[PDB]
Amino acid sequence: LPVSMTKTSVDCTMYICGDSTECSNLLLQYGSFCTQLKRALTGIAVEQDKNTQEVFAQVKQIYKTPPIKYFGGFNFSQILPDPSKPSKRSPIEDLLFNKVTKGLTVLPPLLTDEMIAQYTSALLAGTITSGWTFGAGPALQIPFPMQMAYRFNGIGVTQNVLYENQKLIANQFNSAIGKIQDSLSSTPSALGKLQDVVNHNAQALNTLVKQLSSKFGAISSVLNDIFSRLDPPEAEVQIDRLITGRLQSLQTYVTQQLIRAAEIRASANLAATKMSECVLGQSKRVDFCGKGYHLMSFPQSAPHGVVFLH
Amino acid sequence: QKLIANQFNSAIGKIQDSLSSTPSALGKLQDVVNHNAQALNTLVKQLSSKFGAISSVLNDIFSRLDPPEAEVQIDRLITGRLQSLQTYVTQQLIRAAEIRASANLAATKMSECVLGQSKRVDFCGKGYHLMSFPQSAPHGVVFLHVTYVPAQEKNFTTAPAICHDGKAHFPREGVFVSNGTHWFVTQRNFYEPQIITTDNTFVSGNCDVVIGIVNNTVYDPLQPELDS
Amino acid sequence: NVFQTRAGCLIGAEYVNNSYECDIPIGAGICASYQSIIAYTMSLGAENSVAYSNNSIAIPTNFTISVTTEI
Ligand SMILES: *[C@@H]1O[C@H](CO)[C@@H](O[C@@H]2O[C@H](CO)[C@@H](O)[C@H](O)[C@H]2NC(C)=O)[C@H](O)[C@H]1NC(C)=O
Ligand SMILES: *[C@@H]1O[C@H](CO)[C@@H](O[C@@H]2O[C@H](CO)[C@@H](O)[C@H](O)[C@H]2NC(C)=O)[C@H](O)[C@H]1NC(C)=O
Ligand SMILES: *[C@@H]1O[C@H](CO)[C@@H](O[C@@H]2O[C@H](CO)[C@@H](O)[C@H](O)[C@H]2NC(C)=O)[C@H](O)[C@H]1NC(C)=O
Ligand SMILES: *[C@@H]1O[C@H](CO)[C@@H](O[C@@H]2O[C@H](CO)[C@@H](O)[C@H](O)[C@H]2NC(C)=O)[C@H](O)[C@H]1NC(C)=O
Ligand SMILES: *[C@@H]1O[C@H](CO)[C@@H](O)[C@H](O)[C@H]1NC(C)=O
Repeated sequence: LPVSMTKTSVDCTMYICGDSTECSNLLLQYGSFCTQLKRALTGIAVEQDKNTQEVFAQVKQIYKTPPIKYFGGFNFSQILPDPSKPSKRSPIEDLLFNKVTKGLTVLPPLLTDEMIAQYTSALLAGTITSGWTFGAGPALQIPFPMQMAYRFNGIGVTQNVLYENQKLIANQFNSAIGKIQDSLSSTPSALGKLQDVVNHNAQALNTLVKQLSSKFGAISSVLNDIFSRLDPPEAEVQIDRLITGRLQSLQTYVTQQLIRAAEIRASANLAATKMSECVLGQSKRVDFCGKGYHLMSFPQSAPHGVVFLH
Repeated sequence: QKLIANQFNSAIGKIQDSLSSTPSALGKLQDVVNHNAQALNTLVKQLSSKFGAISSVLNDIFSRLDPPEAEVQIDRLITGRLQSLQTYVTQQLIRAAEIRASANLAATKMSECVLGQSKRVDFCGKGYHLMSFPQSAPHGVVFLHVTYVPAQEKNFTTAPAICHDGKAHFPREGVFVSNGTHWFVTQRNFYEPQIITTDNTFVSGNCDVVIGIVNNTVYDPLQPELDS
Repeated sequence: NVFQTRAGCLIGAEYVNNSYECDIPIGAGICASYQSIIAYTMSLGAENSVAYSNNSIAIPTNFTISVTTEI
């Protein structure tokens, strides 16, 4: 699920006129289009940080996994943080990170990837060591086999079914998580959504930049050419034409960014709901947290998004 | 009953005081109002732009210039103002879509938290949901989510099952806990120990397969009746 | 009073090794606050460790009725 876009900013004066000061003098005749565009882009930028804040910062305690990693035969090494890595990322998180690749700036996000990884590690430790109790109050520790027995009891299967087949269930879970690692590694189109987000932002910026080399009906694309090769009285007309064309281009870019931001916000709200209802508890809603009767989910951070293991 | 009533009353009073004592509590509704006012103000301020014409007043353009070029100047002003008004309408449509999404969420919250009890986690407030109470606000709604929060936990020793007479007993709805010497069964969300009997436990197989099973006796309610 | 961040150069604020909740977000994990003006790395939350073991359970012995708002 995508969560946030790239925070971008525009300098209206530098984009429209470059560094010709009399062009800026003429641009003052247009009023507050530049202020409008700056305001809209700033709103989008703060909305992205709000999206990440809503999705990931759901616990105010940074829980730590115990030093001994025995959980009744279940093997969480593929999703728990790896101290060997300098970035302290789990193998799945590391694979996800590797697999996703003029007046215009790209602002950095407020939360660094290390902080997002630390949130995901806290959520994993809380859901492994305390079940769903940490999402509804103080964290109450419970042995993992007993938690998984509770979760079978939640889907209409009695506890003895788990307690008599604990080894088989542990083996199936470990094999399944290994298969997840292999499948996510071998297939490139699995992460299509985040890559599409990145590609859309990059191509929008590229087209906006390429729009600077359009004549827009005037005789030249260079302001100083208009100045030198033409006398002022209709050089003003040419400058007005170029300015209004570039302003239209920037308006189009901002409008498309607003629509895409609305879509990304919808996706981020969905991701926050999925976290709250599948990770911090067990969901009875059909097909909301995977195909089958849901038991638990595990969050994994990805570039510009989040990955759930249902 | 009395303790729960007292806690509820104190919580309601605290909600009133917290709303009175925090300025940015209604920031979302204030943002709606501010966004609308600012958009209208920008639209009316934009009316004083020349858009490359000799003046921003139509009467001056008409009373100063010959119509053959007065029409060019008027075309400039008209197209600029029309573009600004289009921009206003487009941003209004986008904001309307956002408010539509928020209103759909509010309707869902009403139907699921106010008209019933919701099992969805964190949908109707933090904690286990008991009930919600709606309150009207300017351009919005305010929900008072009454929720149940556990407190004052205590460590115990637990076992998955009890082996008795070569049989394995499992709790019906509770969990096996030990205070150090004796074993009880209590429900999960509130410590209430009880004697382990055959009424609150069910048998399944022998005690050779379960890992962590412990030895204990299981009282039979029917034995003393026949002992007399 | 010159500090170098991933976002850029911040001039006029003191960097402190302490950590607080974010007040004025700067970017790349740096926040600013007025306590003069100080810059710091935001604190994700209060650290906590839960005593996991395979034969220990924690059961609540009381409860609290809580009321929250949502606008
Ligand atoms: C838990 O899973 C991990 C990963 O599958 C296991 O680590 C493997 O250990 C064997 C031998 O110890 C190595 O040959 C493999 O290369 C390891 N895997 C990786 C990805 O490095 C681990 O043995 C499993 N069990 C426990 C108790 O940790
Ligand atoms: C564990 O619980 C048992 C059952 O209540 C306790 O045994 C009773 O304890 C009370 C007071 O502690 C005495 O008045 C009773 O006479 C005891 N009855 C029996 C049959 O022993 C036991 O003391 C508890 N253990 C701990 C460490 O609290
Ligand atoms: C629970 O009870 C069973 C049966 O009384 C115990 O099983 C006996 O264990 C002893 C000691 O190892 C053996 O010498 C006997 O042969 C076992 N008998 C049977 C029928 O299996 C069991 O040990 C008890 N649980 C614990 C933890 O001691
Ligand atoms: C459960 O918690 C409540 C408070 O949430 C306790 O009630 C308090 O009890 C003390 C001593 O009896 C009184 O001084 C307080 O005024 C009570 N508070 C309220 C709000 O009534 C209660 O005693 C606790 N129960 C247990 C078993 O720990
Ligand atoms: C509990 O965990 C320890 C290691 O942390 C292990 O040696 C021990 O056997 C476990 N106990 C049970 C009953 O599984």
